[PDB]
Amino acid sequence: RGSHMIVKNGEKWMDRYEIDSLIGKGSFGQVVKAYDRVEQEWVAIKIIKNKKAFLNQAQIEVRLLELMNKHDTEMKYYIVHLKRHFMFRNHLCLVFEMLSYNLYDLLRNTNFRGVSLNLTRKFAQQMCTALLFLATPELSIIHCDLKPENILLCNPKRSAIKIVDFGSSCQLGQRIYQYIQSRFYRSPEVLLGMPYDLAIDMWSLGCILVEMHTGEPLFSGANEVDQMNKIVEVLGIPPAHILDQAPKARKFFEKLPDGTWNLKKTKDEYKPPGTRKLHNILGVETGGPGGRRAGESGHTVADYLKFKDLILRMLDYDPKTRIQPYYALQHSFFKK
Ligand SMILES: Cc1nc2ccc(-c3cc(N)nc(N)c3)nc2n1CCOc1ccccn1
Repeated sequence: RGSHMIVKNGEKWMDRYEIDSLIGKGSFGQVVKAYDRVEQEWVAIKIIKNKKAFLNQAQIEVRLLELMNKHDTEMKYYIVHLKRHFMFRNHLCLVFEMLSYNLYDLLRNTNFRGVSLNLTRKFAQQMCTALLFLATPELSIIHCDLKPENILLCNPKRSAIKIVDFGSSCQLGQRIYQYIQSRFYRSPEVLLGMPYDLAIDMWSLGCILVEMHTGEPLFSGANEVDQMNKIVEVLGIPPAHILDQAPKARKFFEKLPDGTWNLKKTKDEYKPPGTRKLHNILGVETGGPGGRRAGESGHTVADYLKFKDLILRMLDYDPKTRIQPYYALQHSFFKK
């Protein structure tokens, strides 16, 4: 009764898994911490709900994780490792390496004042390497759900991170789900109902990295129209050649007689298009977010200008010219 598996702390599965406790949850089902008695090690077991839509999503996840594990490259280690999968009490069970807390928990630890530019840079470099791996031709995987909750520290003391949750993922050219990406991290092409490729993940990364340094979401929309309005506050009206091709352009925008585009007024205010400058959100010249980094080492105007320049390349409206992972890794923000 119910789609979830019932789990009692202390119980043992197939004389092997000491279900320690419950460490996670989602629309997919539950994640449990269990000791693998046979392998003398902690594992995270993702227990998929007994519902066809979530079972179908998890079989795509198993297939893409096994595709990735076939690759001889050190880059694959920014992706969470699937150890095994089996059916148990009519639930699909995915056994993962045990990781530490997600990047939202890390922000909550700072009272949402943000982590340092130095740590932000370390997360940025690993995430760009993970996106480079996903962009390998034979993979061409779109994650489609990048958010701080889906980026996990390997260890609570170190900077090493891994991407989890390929449940909403697809490969280049697929259209499977009605709505994709977590709203705050959703690319303009997805809001506009346009075709989407690996560039949507780069957009999400841009939003994530600003949130990690400032402590608060760059674009916190309560709905799709509010999301697009928040993006326009910072980046201005999207290019006419994009909006001219966009199925949902008229959800947000209106074409003038002279051929130019403006915001549709809401059925009711926002800052004028492009007036909420990322320069001021980052506090490039005013001591960083809320002035809290003033004088601190690793928070110079020069460091901030490189960060801002890389972020604005990740948040390019045009998915064709948006910076790609290979080029992102060559940016002066990452220079030793
Ligand atoms: C502590 C820990 N280790 C994990 C290893 C893997 C996974 C894991 C792996 C895959 N493919 N999808 C999910 N959804 C979680 N989740 C782990 N968690 C804690 C739980 O985090 C989260 C994060 C996001 C959503 C739910 N729960």
